[PDB]
Amino acid sequence: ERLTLPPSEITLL
Amino acid sequence: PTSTLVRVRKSAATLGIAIEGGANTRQPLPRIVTIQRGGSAHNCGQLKVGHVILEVNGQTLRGKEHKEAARIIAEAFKTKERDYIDFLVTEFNVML
Repeated sequence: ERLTLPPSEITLL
Repeated sequence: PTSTLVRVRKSAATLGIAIEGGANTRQPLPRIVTIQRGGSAHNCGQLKVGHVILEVNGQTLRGKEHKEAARIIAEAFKTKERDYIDFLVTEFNVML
């Protein structure tokens, strides 16, 4: 699950 | 313990994690949101979705913006200096 909200970034590594 | 040192040996061509968080967000330290099956992270069997990354090869991620922390991890995977990455992680939530 995400703890940050949609505007905040996700980076695939 | 509050934190656990997890060594992720580069056993596959990919690392296979997705992270959220950083100093510029309400999740001050990077947090793992996805672990792809077949990547080096899933292969080690010790990393989990929800793990908060305190350190990468002894370097603190506190104060680093999301993209800076992601770049630290990407460079730790690409470097030829060593064939693993040491992640200091916690299963506890970190909100400050």
